[PDB]
Amino acid sequence: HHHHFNLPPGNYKKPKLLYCSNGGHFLRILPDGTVDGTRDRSDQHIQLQLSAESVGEVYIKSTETGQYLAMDTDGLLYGSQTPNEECLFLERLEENHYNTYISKKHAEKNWFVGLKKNGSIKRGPRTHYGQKAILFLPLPV
Repeated sequence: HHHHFNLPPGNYKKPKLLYCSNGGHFLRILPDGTVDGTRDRSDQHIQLQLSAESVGEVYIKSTETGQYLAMDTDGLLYGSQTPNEECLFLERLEENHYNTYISKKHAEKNWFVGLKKNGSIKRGPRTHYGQKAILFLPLPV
């Protein structure tokens, strides 16, 4: 625990869409395990269920495929078929408004879940505090 502990309000009772203000893309986990972002609100792979394993520590799962959002050893996001240490994220409030997700496994290096303006996933090392890429707003499905 070497990070602040400002947590977002709201809960995990219902699924959500993770909207990235950077380019206005929703986080998407495709059936093949590919992760990206899309602006198409009618997409069936943007509905995500978050669950708290510990206070502030969550899994982010696709309701359509059951895949878990995860970040690999080189900082790339991917969809995992089963839950593992690369699937846990530190969900925190940011700028008193947005939600950010830091890779628990790579928390010491501040690797965040993040989408570039063109909708492509940002690599762990390339993310950092202060970018719009890491800022999410969980919206109702």
